[PDB]
Amino acid sequence: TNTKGKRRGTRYMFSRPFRKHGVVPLATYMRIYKKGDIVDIKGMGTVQKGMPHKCYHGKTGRVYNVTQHAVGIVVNKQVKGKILAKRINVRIEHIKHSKSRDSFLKRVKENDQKKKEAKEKGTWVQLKRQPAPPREAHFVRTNGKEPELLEPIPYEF
Amino acid sequence: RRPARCYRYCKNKPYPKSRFCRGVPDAKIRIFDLGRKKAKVDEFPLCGHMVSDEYEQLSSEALEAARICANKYMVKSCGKDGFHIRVRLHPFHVIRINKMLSADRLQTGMRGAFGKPQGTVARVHIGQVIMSIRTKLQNKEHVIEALRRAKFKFPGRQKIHISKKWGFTKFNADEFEDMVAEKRLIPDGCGVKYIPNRGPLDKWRALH
Amino acid sequence: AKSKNHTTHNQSRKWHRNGIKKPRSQRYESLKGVDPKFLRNMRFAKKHNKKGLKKMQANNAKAMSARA
Amino acid sequence: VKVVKNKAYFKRYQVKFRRRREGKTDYYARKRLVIQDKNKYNTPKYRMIVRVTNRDIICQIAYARIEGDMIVCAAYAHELPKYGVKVGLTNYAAAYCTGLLLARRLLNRFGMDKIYEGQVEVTGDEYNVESIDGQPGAFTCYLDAGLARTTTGNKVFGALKGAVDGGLSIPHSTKRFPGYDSESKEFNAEVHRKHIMGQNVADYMRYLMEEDEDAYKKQFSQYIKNSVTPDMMEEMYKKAHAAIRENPVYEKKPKKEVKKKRWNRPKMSLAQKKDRVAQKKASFLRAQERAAES
Amino acid sequence: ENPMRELRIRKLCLNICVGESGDRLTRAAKVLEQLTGQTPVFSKARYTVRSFGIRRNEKIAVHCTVRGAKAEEILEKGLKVREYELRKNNFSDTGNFGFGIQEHIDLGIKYDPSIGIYGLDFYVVLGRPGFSIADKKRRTGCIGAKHRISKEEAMRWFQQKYDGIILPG
RNA sequence: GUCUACGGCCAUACCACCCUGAACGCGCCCGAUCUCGUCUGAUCUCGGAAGCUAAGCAGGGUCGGGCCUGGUUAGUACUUGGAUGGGAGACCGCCUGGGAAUACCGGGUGCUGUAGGCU
RNA sequence: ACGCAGUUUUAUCCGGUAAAGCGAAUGAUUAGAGGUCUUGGGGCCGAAACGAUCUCAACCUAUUCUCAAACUUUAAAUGGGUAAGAAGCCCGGCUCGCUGGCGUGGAGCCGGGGUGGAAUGCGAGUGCCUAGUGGGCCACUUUUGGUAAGCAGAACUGGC
RNA sequence: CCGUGGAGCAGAAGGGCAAAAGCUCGCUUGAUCUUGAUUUUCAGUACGAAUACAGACCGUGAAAGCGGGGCCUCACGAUC
Ligand SMILES: [Mg+2]
Ligand SMILES: [Mg+2]
Ligand SMILES: [Mg+2]
Ligand SMILES: [Mg+2]
Ligand SMILES: [Mg+2]
Ligand SMILES: [Mg+2]
Ligand SMILES: [Mg+2]
Ligand SMILES: [Mg+2]
Ligand SMILES: [Mg+2]
Ligand SMILES: [Mg+2]
Ligand SMILES: [Mg+2]
Ligand SMILES: [Mg+2]
Ligand SMILES: [Mg+2]
Ligand SMILES: [Mg+2]
Ligand SMILES: [Mg+2]
Ligand SMILES: [Mg+2]
Ligand SMILES: [Mg+2]
Ligand SMILES: [Mg+2]
Ligand SMILES: [Mg+2]
Ligand SMILES: [Mg+2]
Ligand SMILES: [Mg+2]
Ligand SMILES: [Mg+2]
Repeated sequence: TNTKGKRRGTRYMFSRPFRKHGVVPLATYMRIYKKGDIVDIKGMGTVQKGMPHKCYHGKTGRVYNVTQHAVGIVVNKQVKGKILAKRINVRIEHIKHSKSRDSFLKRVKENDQKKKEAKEKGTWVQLKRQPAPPREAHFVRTNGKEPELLEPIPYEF
Repeated sequence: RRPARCYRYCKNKPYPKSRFCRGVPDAKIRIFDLGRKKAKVDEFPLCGHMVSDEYEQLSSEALEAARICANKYMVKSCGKDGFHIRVRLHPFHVIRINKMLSADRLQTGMRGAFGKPQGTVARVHIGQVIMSIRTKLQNKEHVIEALRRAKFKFPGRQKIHISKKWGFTKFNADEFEDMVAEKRLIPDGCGVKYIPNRGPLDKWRALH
Repeated sequence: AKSKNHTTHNQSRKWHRNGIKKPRSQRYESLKGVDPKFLRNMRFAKKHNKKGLKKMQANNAKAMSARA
Repeated sequence: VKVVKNKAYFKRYQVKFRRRREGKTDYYARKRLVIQDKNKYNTPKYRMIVRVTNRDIICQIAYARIEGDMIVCAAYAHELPKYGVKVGLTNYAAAYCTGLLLARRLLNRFGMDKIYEGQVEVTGDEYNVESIDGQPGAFTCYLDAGLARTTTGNKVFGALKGAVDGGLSIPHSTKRFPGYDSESKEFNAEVHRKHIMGQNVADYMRYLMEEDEDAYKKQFSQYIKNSVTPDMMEEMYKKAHAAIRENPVYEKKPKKEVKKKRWNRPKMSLAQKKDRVAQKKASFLRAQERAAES
Repeated sequence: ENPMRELRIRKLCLNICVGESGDRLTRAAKVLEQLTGQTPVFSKARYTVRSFGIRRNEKIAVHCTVRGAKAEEILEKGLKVREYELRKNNFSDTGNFGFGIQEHIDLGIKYDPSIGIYGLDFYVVLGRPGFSIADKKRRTGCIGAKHRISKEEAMRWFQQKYDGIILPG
């Protein structure tokens, strides 16, 4: 009864946001998609051929197929009782890289360089990521001035 | 005319007189200012206003009765054009009536139950001003008595405040005369135009 | 004769009994659906790998063993 | 009283695009010239950019990257007096000449001069470059006519014919070369050959020298103030094509400083701007005091 | 003492709005052909009316644009007919004007009884060198402020050349 | 310190008005016999170069409008979770954590890549 | 140590609701002030005259009060996806009819080299057969119709 | 002369579009033949619609490309 066709909940989602109507900029096209990249999917209302669905907006998947001017993605979609890895064919205009994997590759390269320098000079560099520790026992300063006194203010309207 | 006890607390979403209603009758109130409409700014220094305490609806007929009562007490109290009253709150919500006996069982039950448009109410948030009366400095008791006599005629509980601001504008009455005397605030009818100094220089050259 | 038409209550508590796990994803993923021109490339690539990859790769294995 | 001016117009206004407000591209053809299909992943699509300007034509080969366009090789019309084309910088002969220079310069940079000679005797035929097996493949490139309209006789096609006889594998159909009969759909090679060798200006010089010497001294003054006569033009470009095909190497200039900086006013600072405002205050106040009294 | 900024007749527009299509419209095109020495170009209506009887895509009017020597010649004939006397509100604020004539054989062409007598609308635009920026394809910009033509510049040019009379009433 | 050709980001780079531009360069400009296309060489196409930076263009300015960014707005409006908390209800106060926007005020107003050229 | 997670963190994307906004588009809407183009209408100088003048409306300019489930520049909290390593790095070479300036790109194959890569908790993976079930209800909070209900209808979580 | 969609895009609305997806003009039949994969509804069955390809034979354009119906979301139907 919700008129189950394609693209029905999308008065806002496939819209080009604001002061960005018009032609697509070409840096979206001129990018390199190899098998094994990790891509975000974001709807573009200007190119109406290969929009994915309203389901896969914002989902982040793996690339496995490359054609002339589109790309095939595998995306984990949740349905009723289980999640499934589906296979979508999306044009290039809806796609961008996730910066998360590139940040992780920078982590891996820093870890390899620290590992080589550590095996070189015998240092134990602790190249894991430690979460935010509690504050160490620091030592505050109150020179010159007594601390400012605060009190709750009287009500007015 | 159904009793206003039921058309009360803001339950349903706001439903304005618009493209989709198309059959709502006219609201009860039509004019909103009663006193000296063409009053200039320094002709009335103070203003007393009426703050709502509850979150509720007010009906257009109730606003109609209240502005008439306040108007009558003002023109009996401090003379004609000794006040400028403004109902700051306008009705735009449209309430619905699903009326029956349209006396037997045999018309319909609750089957087609999207009601016809009854009339117009005004939605109120807590701390929103209903009425504002700007008067002379001598008329302080008359404003309090007038808004007291309107307080009984609105539903619910709401209080009466005497503003710190000059006029209907948003500027302080203490800073007001000290700051209009030289530089910034040019009077504009009943309103007051603020000037920044980040304009073209033609404004400052047209001044002074 | 009226009944409750549609609901989604008591559904998440059914779904998380056995657990909403992922779809396994083993190594060497299924290769159907990929570009037929690329697939026609890769099949002859594989069989000529297995054809000609004996002699020169054996030479290079001997060379890299002699180096190290 | 006339209109409602414009106030939220600015707050909602999109600029078109940086190149589009200057008006130099369209992007509706650039989005099909630039973009390489993703099956090849790295191999760039080379654009031959030929731009006609008053006093100068520009032949460049570029390709596209995400940081910007990367120009591989470029050749300009004013280089031709070093090759022996003294005047005639924007004629169809200069178009063919610059295309031939650009093709020879690219092939000299890549070292594929001795193979892929292309065409030497200028005929204006449908000479498409065949690749030679057992050798490195031919350079393939695609035109950009730009905003200029492709009409039979547009000298972007002359630059095309120059590059093609130089030996670039550029796909082209013959029906936009000049000399092509538009009613009867045959193509004439001899007329286009005459138009390449430049006997149009030869006939027009003979026409002016018969009809009116006033116009012949009005235009063509730079021609007669070094030298131009039609037989010398028809043998001059014949010399010039061989002079290019023997030495396209382009000797870069020494650039150098040897100069005095100082041409353009810089941005005046915040305090200086605010003190301009303060002087504009004080002078008007002084006027308000003085001239109202006197 | 001003560099190459000369008011010159950019183009001259000639119009005949016949109320109908067919015979009288064709004879009006024949009139404009005999004036200009070039074939005219027709006009029509996006919407009709039925009150004065035009329909959609009816060949209502003819017109022509004349540039250069013939333009200044036919402008000379027009000011010759109207005795160089043009009122102030004949000039538009943006610098162009139009004045019009009736009785098309005032200009000096033989009358034929076959064709007839038509009312012919003359419209003059003024041009300075540099106005051809806004029309061309590749690079197009705003014209600017000091370069454009004013009411005052147009009326002073018409005072200078042809010795026109301005008629402020 | 600049421009041209091709660009990337797509208003910090628009719009209005006023100043200044030496050298190259872009233009404006002078003409239709060939190629071309129009009612019209105005637009498009083509052979140039007597003039001109007047305009575009390039730099600067406007207590400029807009944009971007940062304060104030404001720990306010809201809000995950909780209470045998208050309240007739309407709603409101508290613990726990997170946390916004306009008027108001201050600052800026293109940055770059490739190839080429002038001081 | 394998693997996993109704969880958190560390990154990274996504949304257009609460809220707010109208001196930002659209839609409604209150009142004052300024201005002189446009008329029609009143008055006055008058045979009459855009001859001159006063007024009216409309118009425009900056302002002002209030709004929106089928409006929106902005924009939360809660939330959804992905990543947090040996299936990964790095080196060297072979094959390709695909691509092509190029021994170029991309895939595949082979050989070699170094596992200590957020917190916390746990044993996981997988196949067959199939019963009963397909009449629900209530509670916090968010919500649609209704005056309202121990009413009808939804969402998240728990209970019966 | 101003004119950032205030118009038009067959239609109900929403989205999108300005040297364009709008208007005019010139050519035209890609509204053709054929295997598959995938999305959408979903039990992860179908019809319908759609996406990305592959191989022919073409249209167009100078060319890059575009095109296998309508700028997108509806316009349709098993066994026998
Ligand atoms: Mg009763
Ligand atoms: Mg049931
Ligand atoms: Mg084009
Ligand atoms: Mg001609
Ligand atoms: Mg012709
Ligand atoms: Mg000309
Ligand atoms: Mg200039
Ligand atoms: Mg100047
Ligand atoms: Mg500013
Ligand atoms: Mg500037
Ligand atoms: Mg919504
Ligand atoms: Mg709200
Ligand atoms: Mg059983
Ligand atoms: Mg069962
Ligand atoms: Mg049953
Ligand atoms: Mg609560
Ligand atoms: Mg119930
Ligand atoms: Mg029941
Ligand atoms: Mg314009
Ligand atoms: Mg629409
Ligand atoms: Mg087009
Ligand atoms: Mg095909």
